[PDB]
Amino acid sequence: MNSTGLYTLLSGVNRHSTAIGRVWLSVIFIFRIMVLVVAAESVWGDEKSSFICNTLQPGCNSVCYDQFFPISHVRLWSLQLILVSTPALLVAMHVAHQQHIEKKMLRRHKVHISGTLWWTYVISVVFRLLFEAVFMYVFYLLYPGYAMVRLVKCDVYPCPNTVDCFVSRPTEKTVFTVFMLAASGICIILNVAEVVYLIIRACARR
Amino acid sequence: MNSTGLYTLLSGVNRHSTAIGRVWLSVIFIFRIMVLVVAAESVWGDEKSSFICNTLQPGCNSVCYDQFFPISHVRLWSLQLILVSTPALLVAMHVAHQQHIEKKMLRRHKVHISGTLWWTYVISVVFRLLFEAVFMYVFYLLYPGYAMVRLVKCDVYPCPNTVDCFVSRPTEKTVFTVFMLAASGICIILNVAEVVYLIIRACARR
Amino acid sequence: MNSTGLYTLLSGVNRHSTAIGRVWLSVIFIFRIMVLVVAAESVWGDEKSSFICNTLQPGCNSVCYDQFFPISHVRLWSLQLILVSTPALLVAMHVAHQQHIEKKMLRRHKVHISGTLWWTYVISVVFRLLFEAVFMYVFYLLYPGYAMVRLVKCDVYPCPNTVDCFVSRPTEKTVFTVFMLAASGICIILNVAEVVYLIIRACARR
Amino acid sequence: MNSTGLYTLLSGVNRHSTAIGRVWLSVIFIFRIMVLVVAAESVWGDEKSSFICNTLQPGCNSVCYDQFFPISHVRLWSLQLILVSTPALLVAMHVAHQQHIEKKMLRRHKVHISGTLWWTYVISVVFRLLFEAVFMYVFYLLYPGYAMVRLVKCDVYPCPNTVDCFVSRPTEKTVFTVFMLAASGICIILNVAEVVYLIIRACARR
Amino acid sequence: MNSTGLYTLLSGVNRHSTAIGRVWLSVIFIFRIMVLVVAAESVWGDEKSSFICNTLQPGCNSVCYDQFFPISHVRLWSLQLILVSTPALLVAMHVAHQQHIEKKMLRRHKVHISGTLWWTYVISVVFRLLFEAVFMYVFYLLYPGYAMVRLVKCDVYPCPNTVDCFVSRPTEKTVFTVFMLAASGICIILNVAEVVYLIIRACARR
Amino acid sequence: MNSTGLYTLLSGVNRHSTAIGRVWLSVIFIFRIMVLVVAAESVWGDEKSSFICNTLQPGCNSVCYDQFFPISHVRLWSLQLILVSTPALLVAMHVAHQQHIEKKMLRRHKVHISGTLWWTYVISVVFRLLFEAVFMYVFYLLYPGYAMVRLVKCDVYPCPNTVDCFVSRPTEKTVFTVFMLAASGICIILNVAEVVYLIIRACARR
Repeated sequence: MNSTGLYTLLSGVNRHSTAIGRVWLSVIFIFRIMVLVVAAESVWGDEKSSFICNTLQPGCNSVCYDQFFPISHVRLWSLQLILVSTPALLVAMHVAHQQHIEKKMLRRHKVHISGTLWWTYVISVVFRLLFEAVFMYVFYLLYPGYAMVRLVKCDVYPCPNTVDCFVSRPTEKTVFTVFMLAASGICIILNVAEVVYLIIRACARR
Repeated sequence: MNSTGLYTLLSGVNRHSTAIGRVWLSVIFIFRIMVLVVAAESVWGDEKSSFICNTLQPGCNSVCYDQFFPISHVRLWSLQLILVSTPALLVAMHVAHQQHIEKKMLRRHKVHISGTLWWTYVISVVFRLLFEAVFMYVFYLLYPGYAMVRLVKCDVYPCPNTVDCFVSRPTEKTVFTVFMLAASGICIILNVAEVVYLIIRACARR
Repeated sequence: MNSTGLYTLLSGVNRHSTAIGRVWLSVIFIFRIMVLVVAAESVWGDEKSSFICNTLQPGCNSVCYDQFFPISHVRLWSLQLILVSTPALLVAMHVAHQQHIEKKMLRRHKVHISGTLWWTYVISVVFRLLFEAVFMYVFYLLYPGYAMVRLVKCDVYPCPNTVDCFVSRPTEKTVFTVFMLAASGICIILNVAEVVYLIIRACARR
Repeated sequence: MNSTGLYTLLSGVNRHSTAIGRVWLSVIFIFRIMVLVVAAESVWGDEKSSFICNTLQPGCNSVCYDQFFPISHVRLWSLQLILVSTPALLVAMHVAHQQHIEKKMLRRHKVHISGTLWWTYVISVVFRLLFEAVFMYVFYLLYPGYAMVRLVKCDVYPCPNTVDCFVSRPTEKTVFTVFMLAASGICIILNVAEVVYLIIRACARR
Repeated sequence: MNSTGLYTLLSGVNRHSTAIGRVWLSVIFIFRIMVLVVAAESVWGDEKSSFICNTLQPGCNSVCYDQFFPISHVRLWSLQLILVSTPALLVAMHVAHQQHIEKKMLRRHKVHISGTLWWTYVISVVFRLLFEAVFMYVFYLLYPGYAMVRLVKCDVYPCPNTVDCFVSRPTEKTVFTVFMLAASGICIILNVAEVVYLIIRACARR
Repeated sequence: MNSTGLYTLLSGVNRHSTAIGRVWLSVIFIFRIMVLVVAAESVWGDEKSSFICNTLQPGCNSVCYDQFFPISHVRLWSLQLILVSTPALLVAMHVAHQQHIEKKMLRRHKVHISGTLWWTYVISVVFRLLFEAVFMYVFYLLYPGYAMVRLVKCDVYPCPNTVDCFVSRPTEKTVFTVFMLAASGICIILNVAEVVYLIIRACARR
């Protein structure tokens, strides 16, 4: 259960929770992690030798794959996963530091400590939402369509003439792309909802 | 025993149990997981280079394998495994949240809490059954026969003429397919039985 | 020791033991697991590229390997291992459920509970013996001789003429086959002995 | 959580902390570790066969890749990671030794012990900053530009004539290089800030 | 420390110890395990493609490697490791069963229990020594010389004419072979010494 | 932290410590382990296919690589690591045995026990230093220069004419070689210092 515990900690939302981050956001995060693991291992796999171009010239396949796929889908997904996880790690380290300060004191102010923890948690949720939105926009920029292309025409050096060539598995890649963007959209919606509900609860407290 | 504990948690059915989910459904789930692991590692394996087509044209093998196998059997099985596991993760996170709320209160209403937990568990079981049925229908749509084909004729671009070519290991794939669909059918039957018995127990309580 | 603990649980025989399942059957089970792991990793390994047939025709090697080896030895051994393990998982889940019912009651009947546990354990042992015997018969059907063949003649499509070709490592495969069937026979004998001794003990109790 | 615990120990900063090393430096360190793992596994990968040079001469590809890439980016990153981690391991071992001496005594001086621990921690932070700066300078020396080159001309023996050839994935390598150098710069800034704040706190104590 | 604990359990010698099995035999066993792991992973590695024979005939390399190397060195070493470990697993399971019987009784005879445990331990040590001696004799039979051959002449079917061909790394294989046989001889000597000292201690008790 | 705990146990120096083995030697040992892991995985890697020789004759590459590299650098480093670790395992097993004897007695002499433990620890440190020095001399014998060669001339059978060929990555191999020998020299110096300081402390006690 160490993997599940770590994944929960990546959306732990510490003490100040809205029953949205702990239940729904955590499960969506774990689901996205599992889908990304499956896709990266099996579907994309190597994604370099699986790209075949109808050429005898050495190096034309590499440059042709580079031109159309500057960064892989799985690479962006893993990078987004790491950057989304980082605010949660910041909050966990901050709460551990605060607990250590409390135990050092043991060996008004508590209200201020709780307020600071709440503020840092809210800021981290906002930053997570911003990272998700930015990566969604980056995916839109680099890969407009949700479907993976099947045929591409290449004329870049050192390819002598224009050559047509093929992506490995467009259908599975399209399915996993739809899954990943659906999970990202659900995460964005849940993050916005959690921010709004946190603000409402804070206003109700005052 | 961490793997067994996680697999049990993927069918933990929390406190409200009918002696069907904990004993039978859990073991069938673990058995399906083991069979899928063995099949994905060894039987399908790469399932890309193992596909050989009698062609010299580069890229014809890839498109021919794509046309007849849009999504692999193991890919669908893993996706179904994840989607079936997700309601159980939702229930586990919900019960953890409820326990944390209880401990926060510690640091009528309990009857309502138990009722909500029972309702969420029943809804999750129904959703799991729905996912299993949907994936069974998807397997029927994509792969009508239980047996794996041996020979396929291909004429798609860029293959110059029609070419006949072969799947890697039809017999082992057929055996593992039969195992997986049998496990899925048993899971569907057990889910329906658990739903019915839960409804009967609830009626008996009232 | 987690692996050893899991393997013991796969022959845990819970509370009602005859000093045959816990000591001897568990060790034979673990020994068979280790031998299967070594064979699957190293000896059979890929067992697909290691099959070389004296042909230039693409796809003849695959169909020739399929005709003579419909299902691999290691595949059958792993499948038998899983199916033999499943009754033990059923018994472990059942005893966990019974313990949870006992603790729920805590938060004549006990004699009935012990009797039901004994009966389920006996039935599981019988089912394990049946699975072992069935897999032994399946091995006899598919692979009559204990020794692995060295040369096979192939004429199936698309091989143009009859071609002779070779298995990778007949001697190591034969040695590991003898080891595996010896372990299976010992397991069958021990299962029969445990059933008989359980019946004798039950009669002595009455 | 063992991996997270180890990574935290690699920036544990023991008892004398400034709320910069525990919260921010630890998370930046873990983020750099994750980015390096992803890059080394997927982006660079083998980085030897992915280098293709337009030659038929055997051995020209190896020497050409050697001339332009004496040491890989991931190799330097891993070496820097190890050397940066080593002062933290020294401090952890020293504090464990001091605790063992304390427990041996159990089975003024304590003030001196705390002072020595503080001094060793400060020296270790300074050494970590020095290692980071040295590796940044080494990266500047070996790879001036942040962007990865795409085309290189090679004339070294045994290549018969000058040949142009290509790096595998310049864009992903450039992105991960920018990420790694940004993380290193943030680590350098945070180390300098922690040193300054430690000196200020020490002066305030006196 | 789980691996070290398991390896110690593979020579645990339970309660009746002679300060030879626990200290010396355990360490020699672990050393042999580490050497075997290193050799199997790196030195022998695949040991199939590393065998190159000066032939164009397909299948001649496989049969030639089979004729001179019926079973690999690492295969025999792993098999010997498993068979040597099995008596220790029997003793561990027996002592666990005896402890469970003791706790069931809790929920003269003890002297008899200790005597039976001592006898089973002595018999297991004798069986371990017998297995070691048998495997040493098997290595002598299959591979007379300690040094690995470098050149072999092959004329078996389907090789058209006699062909000379080469083992991958004779020097490293020879070094690791010397290490493994030295460890096995030390284990044999220590097992004989432990048997003799156990008999002497038993006689001294009487 | 299990890996760190095991590595510390490989230099645990048990109870009689000089604040050199626990703090400095342990960290240098772990650093050497990490550097060896990185080098073996990435830098040397396969180190067999990475060796390319300008020949068409099959088997000339293997014999040429064998002649100049009888045993790999990483192979010697791993063997040295194991042999250096073994005295520490002996001491750990001995102290565990002594603790078990103490607890069996529980269920003058203690001074003698402490003296024997001190003596065994000193002898183990001396043996570790001897192993390090012997492996340093072996590296000097087999590989005189610290730098890895780039070009080698080969004329051994079956190579028809003299052929020049190339090592994979001389610069990275040279860097990692310098790192490993520097770590080994530091270990030797620290072992000598620990022996001297232990003798001085023992003389001071008397």
